[PDB]
Order: sequence, then C-alpha cells, then structure tokens
Amino acid sequence: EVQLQQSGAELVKPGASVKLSCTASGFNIKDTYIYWVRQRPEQGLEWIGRIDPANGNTKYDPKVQGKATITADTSSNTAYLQLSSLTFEDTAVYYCALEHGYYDVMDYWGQGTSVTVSSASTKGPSVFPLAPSSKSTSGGTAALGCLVKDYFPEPVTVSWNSGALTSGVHTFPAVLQSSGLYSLSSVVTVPSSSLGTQTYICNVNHKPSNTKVDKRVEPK
Amino acid sequence: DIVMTQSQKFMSTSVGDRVSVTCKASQNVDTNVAWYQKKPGQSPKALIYSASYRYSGVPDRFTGSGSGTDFTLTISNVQSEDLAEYFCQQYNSYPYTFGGGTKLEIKRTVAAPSVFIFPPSDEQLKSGTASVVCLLNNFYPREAKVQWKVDNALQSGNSQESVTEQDSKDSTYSLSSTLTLSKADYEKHKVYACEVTHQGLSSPVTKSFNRGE
Repeated sequence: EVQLQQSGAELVKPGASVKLSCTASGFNIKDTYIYWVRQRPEQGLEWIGRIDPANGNTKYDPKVQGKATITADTSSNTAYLQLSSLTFEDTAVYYCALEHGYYDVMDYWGQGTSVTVSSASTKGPSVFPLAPSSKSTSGGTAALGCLVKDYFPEPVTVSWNSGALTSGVHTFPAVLQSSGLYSLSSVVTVPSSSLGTQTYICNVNHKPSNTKVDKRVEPK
Repeated sequence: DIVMTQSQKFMSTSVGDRVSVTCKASQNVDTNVAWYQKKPGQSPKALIYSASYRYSGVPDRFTGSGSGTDFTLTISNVQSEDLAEYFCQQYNSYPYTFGGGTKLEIKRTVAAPSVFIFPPSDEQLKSGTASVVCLLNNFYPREAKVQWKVDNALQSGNSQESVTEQDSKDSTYSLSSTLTLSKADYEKHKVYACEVTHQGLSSPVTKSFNRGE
C-alpha cells in the first residue's frame, strides 16, 4: 500500500548544504501533510516542519527557520528537506512522515536518513566472512556472520539472503576504533545439518562510500 | 516551548505485568496528544491518537488516558515484543513537541551465554590484519565480562566490544568482541581464547582455537 522511501545516508561537510528526499508510493501526496522530524542523542525527537503539497504552505519550527526549507513535487509524489549552513550539531537521523487527517497524526513514517556533519572523509568498509566452524556450533546450531571493518561514517546496513533470512540475526552496534573508523559484526544462527544445501549471503550497504557488497559465507 | 516531560527514562517490567508511562505537558493541550512506539532499528510507529484512541491493528493492551497536562500510556499484559522506546507528542500548537521517551526493559530469568569464536578470515589475512571475534549469544542479565588470552597471556588495549539491545522475542542480550592484531603479531602466537564470565556460569567459560587448525 503506502510506503515512504527516503534518500540514502549522507556525509556532509560543515557549512555545506544537503537536500533529502521522501518519495511516497501508493498515495497521492495532495491529500496529505508531509512532516520532517529529526532524532539526536540528547535533544531527542525534534519536529522540523510540515508542508501541504496541495498548495505549498509550510509551517516551521522557528528554531530551524531559515536553515530548513521543505518543498514538494506532486508530479513525483516526493517531498524534500533542504538543509543549509550545516553545523556539527545538525548530525541526526531525519525522518519524513505522512498523515491524511482521519486518524490525524503521523501514521506513516519513512525509514529515516542519517546525516553526519563532519570534515573527515568517507571510508568504505571491508567485508570479511565469519565462517561457520566446529568452534561456532553447539546443539545442532551453527553461528556464522560478516565482519564489516573500517568505515566512516555510520550507518551500515546489513541484510541476509536479500532479506529472506531474519530469524536469529544479530547485527551489533558499531564500535569506534582508535583511528576514528567504525567496525561492526552481523551474525546469524542456522541449522548445522543444512550447511551443505543452504546458501548464506550478507548484503552490506554503506551509502556515503557507494559500497554495496554481497559476501557469501561458506563453511570451514 | 511547550515541553513534553516524561519523567521515567527507563522502566523495568515483566512479561504479563502492567506498566504506565507518564507524559507531562507544560501547557494545556486538551486531548491533542499522540503516543509513538520506537522499536530498535525501526521507524517510529503511531500507537494512540487523541490521547485515548488506538490505531487500526494496535492491540487492545495499549490504552491511553489523560486530559489537559497529565497523560498516561498504559501497557497491560506486557509482551516481549513490547520492548521499545515510547514517546508522547502534543499537536495542539506549533511547534509540535515530543517527550523525552521512556525505554521499556523486561526482566526475565537468568540465561548463560553460548560462546563462539571466529578466527580471522583468509581474505583479511592477505590484507595484513587479523581480527578474532568472540560471540556471546542470548544471555541475561546484560552484565558480562570478556577477557582475551593469547598464549595464556591476558590481552589489554587491543579489543573492542558492544552489546545488543534486548531481543524482542526472548529478552536476552548478545555481545560481540573483536581482538585485532597485525598479521605479523597474529602469526607470532598459537592459541587464541576469549574467557567469558557471566552470572549464569558457575565458572569462567573459555573458547579457544589453535592458529592453523
């Protein structure tokens, strides 16, 4: 039905500008108010603004007025959030939200777009297999995974078998290495009996470095 | 500056109990208050509108109440899937404001971790680096200690670890620890081990391998 798809994760320099997109499918946005909110570690969830794509009327939080500009293109069923003069404090996950008005609050949310404001350059991760072995099996179950090492900035997305494998998956929080680069691991437990007939592929996306890797994790 | 204050930053409950999340409005907002549920790694999901009206598909266990400045989200018959952060929000006057959020923690029985170890991949070794990963799966409570030992020598300053959020199905935690050495230092030793201490274990559990099978 209705699905909100936002643009990919970004890494922006201080004082630069970025334009985030929120494309709606399965619903003409002329019947909606489109919202943008951000999430920060301390400030929590913060309302940014709202647009009516039927007429273009916008209502902003006066704290971000001037720095944020929301537009909409009804032809593409897409709303935009333009951020100007980005400061280090603007690092956040930016959500777009859609509401009709009968139940009358943001009932459909996008997946969010992580924006990191930094002067450091992006780095693409290496993806190494964590192969199932006698040292990762017990009780008929086998643990396997992928090590996503040395990247900047967050986030990295990890799926298994293009999303078909979700049970028993653990994608751990990233750790900050001394170099300022991040590392994370993603693991899954599977039957040891079917390691010879099933195929396990971790799909790793790091948008700021255009990294898209499908690593097959083979036993032994 | 209509401030939505949620005084309870965290709340501990058990599967089947009842928990009430409070939301304090600095000004009168009548019943123009909504409640959201933010599961880990997911987008916020709208639970209640108009202070007390649940959404289509929301279970009857989520009940909202309140008027004016005092609001309450009640979760009866708490399920393990209810692990999330719960946010209140007023939409009575611009700018709309959200509460600080309340994290729901679920207490369960003690569970010892399953401990697994992964040698460095051949792919990484050709790159000149060797990472060894120790995995602690599905334990409770969250507190656990991992110690790396190389040739029976306790390691210090060359490892990083992180713990997951509570699992939405069994309320356990998982932990992954990575020991990273240069390939030259890795090939200098033989036995790599992570020693795990946890409340569910009567003695430390050692998971090891010998470099070279």
